[PDB]
Amino acid sequence: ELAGWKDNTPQSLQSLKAPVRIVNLWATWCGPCRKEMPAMSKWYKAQKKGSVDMVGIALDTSDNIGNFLKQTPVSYPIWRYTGANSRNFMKTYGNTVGVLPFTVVEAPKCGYRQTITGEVNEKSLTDAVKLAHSK
Repeated sequence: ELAGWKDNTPQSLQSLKAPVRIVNLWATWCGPCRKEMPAMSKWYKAQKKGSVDMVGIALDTSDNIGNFLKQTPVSYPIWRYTGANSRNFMKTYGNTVGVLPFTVVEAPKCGYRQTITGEVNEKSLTDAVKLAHSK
């Protein structure tokens, strides 16, 4: 239940191959999400090709995302949720309260999953990822 934000091109977590995976759930009316994104963007460009995948999955409209990336473009893939039960969708990522923003780091081949509590920034991402690699 994921597609490219523009193309509506079907997508899935199954396409992500790195040992560590970072999923950010967000939306364009989220001021906190919007604050964190340029930091995630800059962090991401300085990671090695093989080491991590990052996606920002928008619980928002193709229209609203388009406008946002116009002003705040990021270095990582942006997809869009296409389903009807948003609460249930977030739950599968460990987001039980159903709140945004929400960023979670995983090493899927190992089942390891940890939400990033506190500000998502360069030091936060680096530490979380290093912890996940170690699993």
